[PDB]
Amino acid sequence: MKTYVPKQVEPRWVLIDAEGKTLGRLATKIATLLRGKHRPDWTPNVAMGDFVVVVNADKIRVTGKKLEQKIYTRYSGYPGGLKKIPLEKMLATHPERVLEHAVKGMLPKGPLGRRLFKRLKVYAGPDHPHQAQRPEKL
Amino acid sequence: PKGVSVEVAPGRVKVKGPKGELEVPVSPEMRVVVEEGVVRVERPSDERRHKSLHGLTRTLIANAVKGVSEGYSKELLIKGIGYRARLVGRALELTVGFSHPVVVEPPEGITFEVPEPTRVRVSGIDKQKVGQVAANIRAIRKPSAYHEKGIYYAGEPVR
Amino acid sequence: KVRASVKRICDKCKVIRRHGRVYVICENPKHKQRQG
Amino acid sequence: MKGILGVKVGMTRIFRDDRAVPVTVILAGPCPVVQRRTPEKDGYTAVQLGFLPQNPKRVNRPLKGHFAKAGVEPVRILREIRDFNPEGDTVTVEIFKPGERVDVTGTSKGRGFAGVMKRWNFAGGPDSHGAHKIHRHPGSIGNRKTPGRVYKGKKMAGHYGAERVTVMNLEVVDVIPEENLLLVKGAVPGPNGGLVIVRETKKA
RNA sequence: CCGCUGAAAGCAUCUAAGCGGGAAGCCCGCCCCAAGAUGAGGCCUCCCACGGCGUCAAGCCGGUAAGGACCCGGGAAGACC
RNA sequence: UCGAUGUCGGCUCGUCGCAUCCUGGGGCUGAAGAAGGUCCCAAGGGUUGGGCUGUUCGCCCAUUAAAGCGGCACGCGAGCU
RNA sequence: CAAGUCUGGGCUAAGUGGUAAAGGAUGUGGCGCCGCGAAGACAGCC
Repeated sequence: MKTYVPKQVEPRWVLIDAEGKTLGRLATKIATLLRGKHRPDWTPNVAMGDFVVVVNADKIRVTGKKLEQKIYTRYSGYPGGLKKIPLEKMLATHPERVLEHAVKGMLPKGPLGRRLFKRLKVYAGPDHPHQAQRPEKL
Repeated sequence: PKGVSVEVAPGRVKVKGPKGELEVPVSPEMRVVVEEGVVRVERPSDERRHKSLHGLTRTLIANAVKGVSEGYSKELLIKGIGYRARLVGRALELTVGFSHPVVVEPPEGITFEVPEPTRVRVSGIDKQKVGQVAANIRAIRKPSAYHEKGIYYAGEPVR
Repeated sequence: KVRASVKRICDKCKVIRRHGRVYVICENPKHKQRQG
Repeated sequence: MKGILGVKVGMTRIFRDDRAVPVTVILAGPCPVVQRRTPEKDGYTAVQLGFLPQNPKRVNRPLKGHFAKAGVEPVRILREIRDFNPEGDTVTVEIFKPGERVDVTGTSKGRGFAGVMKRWNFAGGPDSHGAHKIHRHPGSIGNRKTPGRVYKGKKMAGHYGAERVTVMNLEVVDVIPEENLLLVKGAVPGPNGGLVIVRETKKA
């Protein structure tokens, strides 16, 4: 029996922006990084994930007609409290929110699921307000 | 076409002439740079999309050329009794049976002319614009009212 | 006007798809149809 | 956006042209601007004014002499007045002219644990015919198995009043500079002696 | 819903490239809540020291500082809070 | 579901659907004007007070811009009748 | 969410896929077979 299992992993920072990238097809990769899943210590119960800084958000391309068409949704607990917002407008404001939402949904839903999400740092930009290393990934 | 000048850029094509310049925005399914003592356009793959664009692009460019060597044109006949028009600065105060006359400020690179008091014409380098503006005027009081009153192109009514 | 069977009503009338929808336009406006 | 801290003093009516016009008097003592927010450092722009002068130097942590007229900072504290940036040494009532229109904000009277049918005007039960412990009660509050719950926001009984209220577009009827006084079209939130703020209106 | 310009389709077409109009409806604007917005934000101003002991900064007690509680007089605040 | 799921209507409180009764757009009209008809888009807001019947509904009186039709266990009796 | 953002060839532009019919349509693509064209009108001004 081997408990190959690691001792506190020295986490990685990464800068990433294919500004003209399909969201999702980006977001999918982001997530993989967020769980230490490229790395061969993958440890499911732990968060030995990376830190991922998306710069130059907005810009994200997307296929077919998904402005006025993709519709983001918020139910405030009230009567009549569904809100529907086209993607146009999300870009038009809170563009940094578009990429985030897409990534979130692809991470696991528990408490760790939540904790990894906070290891993702998204900026419509560029310029990323933390110089703390950043092996840029392409 | 003579005193007029066609350069080429990526998705753009610039047409200078005696009356002004215009940019025609054009599809990259084409390889058109200043060509001959005239100007031609072709298209790749005989597909749906291309076939359509070809000929469109032809025309857009054509109407851009006529523009710059004078292509003003376009004229409106106002009909009915009390109705008439009147130039004011470069604006138009046509009075057409509403209780208060309708003033029409001119957009950029366009000139109204009030030859008569019941004829009006729109000057312009463009054509898209001209044609629009004339519409906006017509709309002020479209015609048809079991006949006669209102404002008309040179196109004509049906009993 | 708004019917699930739009057809040509006359030879001046004309069938036109615009913006997802099948219309018809004649010279005379009684002939104007839109599919729905 | 003009505006000044002030105190509701109470109301009467005067006569205009030849008609009785009810007014509430406001005392808008001059208001020492004690900080200015800029967009540069604070993000947004406004002016923090002060009001009720007197104070036995109870200034402890907010010594904040910092701005000229730190003149022992006001009892009734100090508030901002959003987009507003004037003659940086006090705000009088000369600010306003008669005729002008203003929005007034203050504190509605504290009604305590209100019934429904006061908090909300509900219909209440019949004074007779029908049984007898449901006269001021609210009736039903739902359906049944679907949705099997009460909705958020249901008008119900509780703490009512003692809350901010902005009544809008009041006529300024007269301004007494001499006394820092101010007359308007009567009926402004809150009780007499009570704090209010007084801004140019929104019909433009 | 109405148009401008406009091919595929020498004509025609509000449309396939583009461009204008257009609803008490959608978004913002107005009023009120709102950073437990654990993503817990900003600005102003204040008090600053180890004094004694662990594995060496509390995971340390004991006095403190700016400040804050308790107790008391009350209040168009309030069931109590 | 019979070792119990109170079973019409009324009141009180609502909230939703649109197949829209007003109000806002609009195209046809056997549309002169005014007023209709018909279909299309549109619930944001509104959608009265009485006589008769337990009534639902309905008919009637007087109004109205209008006097919509439905769902919520024929919504709602640990809320009342 | 374990294992292919695997290879080769097509369709489709509706988010169709992501659940409905009679019936409508110069929406697309692929196979067919005839009209009939220097007795040079298929569409556009004599």
